[PDB]
Amino acid sequence: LEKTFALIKPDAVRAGKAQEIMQLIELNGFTIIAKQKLQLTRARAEEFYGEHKGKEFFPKLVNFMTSGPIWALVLAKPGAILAWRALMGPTNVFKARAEQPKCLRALYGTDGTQNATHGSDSPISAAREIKFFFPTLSGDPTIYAEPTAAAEYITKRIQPALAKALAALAREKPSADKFEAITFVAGYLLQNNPNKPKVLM
Amino acid sequence: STPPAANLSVPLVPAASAAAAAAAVAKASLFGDPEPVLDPESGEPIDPDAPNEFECEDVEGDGDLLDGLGVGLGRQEMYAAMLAVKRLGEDAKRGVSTVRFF
Amino acid sequence: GCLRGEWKKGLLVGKGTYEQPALRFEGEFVRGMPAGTATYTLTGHRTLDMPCFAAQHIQAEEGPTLALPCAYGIPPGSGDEPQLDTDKPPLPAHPKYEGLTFTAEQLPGAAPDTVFPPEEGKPVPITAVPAFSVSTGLVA
Amino acid sequence: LVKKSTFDPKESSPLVPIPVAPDATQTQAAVSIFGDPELPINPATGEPVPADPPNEFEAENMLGAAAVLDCLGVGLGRELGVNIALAAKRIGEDPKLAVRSVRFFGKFLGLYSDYFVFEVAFKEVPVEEPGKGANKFTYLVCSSLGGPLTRLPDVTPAQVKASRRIKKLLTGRLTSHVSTYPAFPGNEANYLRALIARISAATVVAPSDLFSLNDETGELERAEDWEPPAGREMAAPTAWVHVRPHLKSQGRCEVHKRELPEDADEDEFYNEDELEEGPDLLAALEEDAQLPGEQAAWTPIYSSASEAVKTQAGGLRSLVWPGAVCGGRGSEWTC
Amino acid sequence: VQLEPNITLVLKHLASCGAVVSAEQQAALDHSIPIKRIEAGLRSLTLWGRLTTLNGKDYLVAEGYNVASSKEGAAVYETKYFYSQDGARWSDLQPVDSETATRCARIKGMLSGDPAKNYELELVFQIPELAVLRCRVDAIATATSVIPTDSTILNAASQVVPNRLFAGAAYPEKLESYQHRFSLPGSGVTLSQDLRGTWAVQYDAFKGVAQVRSLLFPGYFFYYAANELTWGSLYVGDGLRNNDLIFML
Amino acid sequence: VQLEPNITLVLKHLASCGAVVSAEQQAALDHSIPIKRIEAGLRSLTLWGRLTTLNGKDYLVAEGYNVASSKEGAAVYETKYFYSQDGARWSDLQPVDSETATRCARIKGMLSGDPAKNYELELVFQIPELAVLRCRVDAIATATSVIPTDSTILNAASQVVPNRLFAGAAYPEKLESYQHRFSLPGSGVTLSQDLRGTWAVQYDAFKGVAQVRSLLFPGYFFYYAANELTWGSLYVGDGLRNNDLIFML
Repeated sequence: LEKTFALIKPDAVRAGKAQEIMQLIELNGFTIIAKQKLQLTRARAEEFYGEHKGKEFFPKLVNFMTSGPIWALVLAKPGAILAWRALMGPTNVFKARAEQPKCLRALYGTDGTQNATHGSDSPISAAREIKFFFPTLSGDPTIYAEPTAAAEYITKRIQPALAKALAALAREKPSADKFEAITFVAGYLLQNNPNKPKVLM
Repeated sequence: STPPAANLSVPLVPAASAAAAAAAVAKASLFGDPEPVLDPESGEPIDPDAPNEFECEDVEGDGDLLDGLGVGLGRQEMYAAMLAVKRLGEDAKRGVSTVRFF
Repeated sequence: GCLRGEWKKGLLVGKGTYEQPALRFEGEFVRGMPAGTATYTLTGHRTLDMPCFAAQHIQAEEGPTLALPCAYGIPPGSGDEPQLDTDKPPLPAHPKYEGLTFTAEQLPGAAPDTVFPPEEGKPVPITAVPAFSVSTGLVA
Repeated sequence: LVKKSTFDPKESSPLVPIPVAPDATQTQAAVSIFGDPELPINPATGEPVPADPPNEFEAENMLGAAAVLDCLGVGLGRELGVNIALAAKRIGEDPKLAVRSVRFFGKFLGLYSDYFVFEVAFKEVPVEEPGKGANKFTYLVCSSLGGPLTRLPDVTPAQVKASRRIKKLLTGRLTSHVSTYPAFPGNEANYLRALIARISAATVVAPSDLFSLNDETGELERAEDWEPPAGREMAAPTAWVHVRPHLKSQGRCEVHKRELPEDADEDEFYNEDELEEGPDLLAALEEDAQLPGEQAAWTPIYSSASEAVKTQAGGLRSLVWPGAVCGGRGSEWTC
Repeated sequence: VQLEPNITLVLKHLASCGAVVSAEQQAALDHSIPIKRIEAGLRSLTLWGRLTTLNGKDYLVAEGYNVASSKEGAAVYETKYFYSQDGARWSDLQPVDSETATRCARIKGMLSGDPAKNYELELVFQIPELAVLRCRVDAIATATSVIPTDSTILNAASQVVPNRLFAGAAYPEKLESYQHRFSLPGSGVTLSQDLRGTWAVQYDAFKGVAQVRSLLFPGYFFYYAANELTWGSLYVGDGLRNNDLIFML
Repeated sequence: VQLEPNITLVLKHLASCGAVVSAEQQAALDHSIPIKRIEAGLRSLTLWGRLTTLNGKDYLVAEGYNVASSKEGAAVYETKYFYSQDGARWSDLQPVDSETATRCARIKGMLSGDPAKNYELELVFQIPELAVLRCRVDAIATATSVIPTDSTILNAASQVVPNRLFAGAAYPEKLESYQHRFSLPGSGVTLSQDLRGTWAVQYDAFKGVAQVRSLLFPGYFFYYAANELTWGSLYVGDGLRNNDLIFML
């Protein structure tokens, strides 16, 4: 059982074809574990399409994805990535109509870049995009729980501020009650951190 | 966690509803024509009563007016009121000449 | 419309076929007029470009084609009796068919799709003629 | 306890949320027929924008018609009657559409949408001139009450003759293709107009003595001293007469006789269609051709199952055209 | 959600589709359906339809049933039918034989209003009118009887009961949301495994109401209101299916 | 088993009690209830009642809540109220501060029509009529708002939600079978715990419809059908209170 990312572009939404696509997706054995209708801004779209970053089609591609609300879906299936790649069919809409009819790109997609769907290529990009659009959707418990990778992540996170917080806790030595120490270290962390700034009125 | 009002086992109709049944039968009898009832002890039909000649007003019409105004009873009750007026004016034992629904 | 058959003395007798952009009729003819058990087969070409009522029809391969086992009917004396060169009713004429009857008493079934140029009369001698398929509807 | 204890780090999402709400244009348009729309104000000068007074159309008692129809048990519902009355007022009042008469023709079902038809009067064989015969009335069309008004084109004899040969379910797009083999010369709007012409010329009726012909203007007038018959007696076909001119097999109201040549006529220049006589205007429904068997064209409908009820309603329903209905209660009548 | 379909809801949502009943008959149904329901032991009894007649006394038909079992891989609802000319008094509609139904099928046109008529068929055969009416009603009932998919569910002792936790049919503008009552809840057979052009569906998304019309029998209508989660079906017209359907599509 | 009371079943079952609305207003309601429900982001919106004025232009009042949570032993519903002279267009009823909420209970007599009316009370205090209407609606809702017992349940996070498995109330004749809306499901508080003679229940055993009328507020009716579990309530008439209850009974 694997989870892939997918999104319905504004061309299949301005034509009111989103629900038909969702029903077709559910008919082929997929499961929509998470869905959200949203509207990307220019900066968010540019950050999402980082792999292209200045290619020939990038201007029109980023100008199109911010022309209306899209849908974002997380599909779940044993062969989700490959099966969804097949279900969408070939990227080029005219080549899709020629080769494989009765595919979502052939039916709903038109006019080249407006292929009416977007899917993930590999599990790396799938996980990256899922975390991009669903920050709180749990997943991938095997690629983060390696003792080497766990130690590496703890190393990346602790030197910035937690070591300093522990040093301050040891030097100040507040009430021996552990709850006060927990509160003090939490305040120190939420006050001193390299990622977020300090907020003042 | 079983919810409070899980299930109940009641008869189809409460055994203490004879009055409501009689009222329902009386109100249903207002509709259509009275079917002839054959007498007991034989097959001869019992002749119906000769109706009384009375006068009344248009009850569906003013039911429609009151429904358009949003007052009075429902349009499904004004029709039963018409039928009750007809039954009252049609009786021979109590001889009326004009009827009206107050 | 393409009309294919095995004709006898200037008239069609026996099994004949008639094809038009969306329709395909086939059955027995007597003296140029349909009679006996026939079969109609045609597609809902008018609603090919509207959303389907079921989602499984969107991705299916079979098209909206229906086939009916109908039966035409002729007056009992008219036709079916070669002329002698009468107590016989006349054959129905062109502008109105007076004695022609129709009958259908079974449900339609599922039929394979139809393309108008029937490939049996493929060389078309007529100047203007349309074509039809399920992928592309009435082209011209 | 677990439900109460789960961590939930609600963090600021990068995007502003968007609403998932169905489109509300149709329902807003439907609502827009209730109440009076107040005259908008001009921001530049607080005085109101220039306006036009309503129009003086001549419609029937549509609320009474809905009441009669619900009494007989036919037609549309009672609430849709109110909606139709308000929409017809919307159509008639419009100073842009100078309408001298509004009458709700009816409602054609369809596969994807329906058709609410409003009959409107304003203020090779050829075709009927605009305002003559079957082309006397225009026909506005809605898909839902209060929506946009689509005008139908005039009908031609070829369309009528072609429609007489096909039995097609309506799709409701108003632009769909009609038929392939019995080639219909037009789209679905033409087919709907032809169906309308046939049904209108076949099943629009009135009470017997209400109308009377007038040759000086060639028009029919209302009695204004007409005394309505008692209900349960309008359920008779002799109580109703036609109002619309007959539709000949040629495809029009008055046959077109091409002028015979000055010589070699021999009366054989005319086919069956050009030489045909039809019923006269204001003909009782009793003389309508009978159906197969000894069956009259119109079948009686009553408002009650007991003749004893003082005031009832009665009408007829059409056999050749299932759905065409005429009925009356008291002085209120409808078709 | 609903336990039984509501007559007033059915008449209110099918008013556009032309399925209407007279005022007297409406009130008489309101007052008389419960009486006939309680006279028998039927847990459910509702108006089934209104067939048109020639004299003017339309046949009102109602159907009822007590319990809904599953047997030989289908939901077998043991139903009982009643008819009437007025909404007040309800008479039984006797079931017919097999050959009598085959002969029933050959009578066309609207049957007359009088239930004492006899039709002559062919050795001659006499067919009562009530037999013809029951034949037509059972034909229509067998052909088209719509309920939203998974609105029912099995239980202990294997009886098809309502599903009180019904979430609502998803994508209700498509035929996969509705199913024949005879189809078992678990099975995936729905309103899409029959002929491709014998059902039409209209949908209002803002009000969330779906109307399903049968084209094989042009008098059968069904509504599903999603916001209230209430569904109901009615029949209005003579019990004739249009065999010339293909030329109509 | 229902999740929200219908506006058609309420008008049908309460028509006899005079709780009726004009047909044009009924169609306007049918169209413009979902419009306001979506324009205001409310999951539930139903017609609450209809108040009479010195004009024919009565106030139709509809209430709707988005969240409903347990708070200090009270089932607090975050209700919003809307008013309309005609069924088409709705306006809002802003809540009333306590000073004017106490200076509005002394103003009596049936309201006027224009909601821009200023009552003058005793130095002179100017109070808007909309404030008075809001006060009266709040008083009636506090005194009267009634639902069947066990029809609501408490989930995790302490939210009151409809009991999908509500099997109905046995003994619908008894007042114990009914409770106020703001009573917690666990607490055994009902209408029996109110004053002895302030609620009259008339139950038709045959049709299975119970009817509860408020005598302290004479214009409040609540019907409960048990054969199909459907309960609704409406207030029709002026919002004034019946002080001298002891003499009348």
